[PDB]
Amino acid sequence: IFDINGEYAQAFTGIPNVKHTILGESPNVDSLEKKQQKGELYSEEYYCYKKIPYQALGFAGLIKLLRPSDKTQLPALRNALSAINRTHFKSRNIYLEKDDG
Amino acid sequence: HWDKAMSDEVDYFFGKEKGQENDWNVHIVNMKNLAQDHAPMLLSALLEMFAEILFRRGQERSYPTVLLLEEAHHYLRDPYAEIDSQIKAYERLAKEGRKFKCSLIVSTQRPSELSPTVLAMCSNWFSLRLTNERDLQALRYAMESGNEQILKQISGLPRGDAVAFGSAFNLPVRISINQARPGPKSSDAVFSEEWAN
Amino acid sequence: ETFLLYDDCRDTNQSKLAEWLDLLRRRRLKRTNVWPPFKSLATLVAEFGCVAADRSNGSKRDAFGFSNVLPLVKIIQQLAEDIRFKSIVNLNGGGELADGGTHWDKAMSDEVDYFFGKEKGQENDWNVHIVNMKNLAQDHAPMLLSALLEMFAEILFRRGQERSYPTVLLLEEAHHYLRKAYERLAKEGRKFKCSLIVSTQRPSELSPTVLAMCSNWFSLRLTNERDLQALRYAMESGNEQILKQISGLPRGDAVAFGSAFNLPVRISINQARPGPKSSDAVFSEEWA
Amino acid sequence: ETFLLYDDCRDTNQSKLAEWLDLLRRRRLKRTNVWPPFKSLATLVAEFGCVAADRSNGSKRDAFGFSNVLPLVKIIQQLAEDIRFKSIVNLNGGGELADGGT
Repeated sequence: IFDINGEYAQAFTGIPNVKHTILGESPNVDSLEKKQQKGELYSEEYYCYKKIPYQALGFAGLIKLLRPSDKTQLPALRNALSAINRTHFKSRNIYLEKDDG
Repeated sequence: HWDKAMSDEVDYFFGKEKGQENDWNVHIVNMKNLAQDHAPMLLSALLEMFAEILFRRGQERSYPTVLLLEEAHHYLRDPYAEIDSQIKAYERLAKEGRKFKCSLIVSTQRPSELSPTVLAMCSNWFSLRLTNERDLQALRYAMESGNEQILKQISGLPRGDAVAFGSAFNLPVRISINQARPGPKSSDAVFSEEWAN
Repeated sequence: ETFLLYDDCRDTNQSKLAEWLDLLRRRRLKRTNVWPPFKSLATLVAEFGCVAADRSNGSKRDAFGFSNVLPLVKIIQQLAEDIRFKSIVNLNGGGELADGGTHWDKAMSDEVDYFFGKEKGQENDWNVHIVNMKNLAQDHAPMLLSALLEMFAEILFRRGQERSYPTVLLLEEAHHYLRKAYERLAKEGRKFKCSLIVSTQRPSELSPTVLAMCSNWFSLRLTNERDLQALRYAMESGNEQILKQISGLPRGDAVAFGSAFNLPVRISINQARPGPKSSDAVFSEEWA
Repeated sequence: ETFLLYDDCRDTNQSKLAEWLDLLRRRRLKRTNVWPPFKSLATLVAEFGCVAADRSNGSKRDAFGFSNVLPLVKIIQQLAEDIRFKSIVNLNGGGELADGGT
């Protein structure tokens, strides 16, 4: 169920094996979520939090996201995306690396 | 590395293949804190990912699934698609669902803003009261199994009554629906309660 | 001597470019004997679209010219790497490419020979051919199926009236891919001994010209007034006392009129043994 | 001297096109004695629609005005390539021509 106004959780009270998930971030840092065991009847106040990583959009998804419409943006973007597994990062700046250090 | 990312993101949301272990039977996804400029893109991307993974799984490795969509006219059509060659989201999902056991439920209050190809894939129709005329005209254009004497009385239906026709019904009926217990809650506040403080 | 072509706008070796392209236009360089891959259609287009003139009597690669031809290479590259398009159509190439200037026609003729049959006199090894298309996607059906029909029409024309053989085509869900010069097969089909059967549930989405070349009509139940109006408009033989019955026919019950029937008849069609494999998808088996 | 014309929008001897075009429009040069082929209308339409003026006392082949004339040349070329239309109408030219405009 894709719930948009957040109203369908109350409807499933009493049925076993239900899962309720909230998209985004917790408003308070010290917020810990409670889990439920298999086979139990669902009760409310059992939820979770989740975020979508950017890696799960794909090459085509990111290209459709950025939308280059100029002279030489597409080939540069494609070359940058094709070489994303050979880049290293240490907390302030991006650097390349050979096998010899 | 590109494959496994979405390959596990799809499994987190929609479930695992046949024969694996799945914790839950009902999964509720809540989207209350999300802007309206970002919903179309993210939801379209999720549905395209589901379609692709469903194709890759095949028939032997698929499980019958039911997907419920609320207010589908907000994100099923692409605003940046004024040309007909940019809408490739719903058709693939509908075909792959008809083929690989994935049925869809579409709820909306503005059927005239929905693509006419979307509304011609359905086999059964449930219709409560509709008031605007261009909404009646978009439904008169795409139905297959009705008649003109049943579309006359839609405009005057009281609250809680519907009109049902399709392949599951031998002849069209006017029906009084039962009450859900317990039902859903309300998503709106009341000013007089706050101002009373 | 060789020379490299690059998809991107690399400035490397931009001095001696226009000479090679001008030699290529004039058909002076050497030719190949193998079909190149399909993705090789973006480099050549980009090179022909980005070449410009130099102020120092040389050559240059303008970035103002690449802009005018960018969407074409974009769509070519986006089509050349689609999973569901590379499972039906072949893009690798790697065959023979002979001389004489007639290398397109041989490839065009071979596929029609394989699909629709050979000509009169030679030998063909089948009498019923079933073409299954359950893997092909809804996004690609019109293009490929229209292309195959136009391919058939041209070889039909070239074969003449004297080398043709009478064939029957059964076309299903015909309103998806049968929608000036894209209807030659239907109009110019009676002359070359080719008869068609069209099956559809939405007759109103066909061109009124195609629907008017039918001699016999079989009609089952039909409910939307948009379809009844099209049938009423396009018909040429019959009455209007028999159109009033179509809205209420039971299952397996039809109304027939045309050349082969003296007067219009309402028929109870027989049941086929064995029938098509069609069975309704079941959800309650695996949920139990 | 002669001057070769192209149906494209390339950059070759395009700074003196305007003078040749104005000269032809004023009927101040040679005349021919044969029938040109049918396809020749493509290059002419391209050239009349593709001429412009450069900043530094010259002429430009501006592609902005070419897109305003693209469909015509496309239809002209496409009609002469079909094998059906070219088995009825003979378009090779090669005939005699008479002065006076008749």
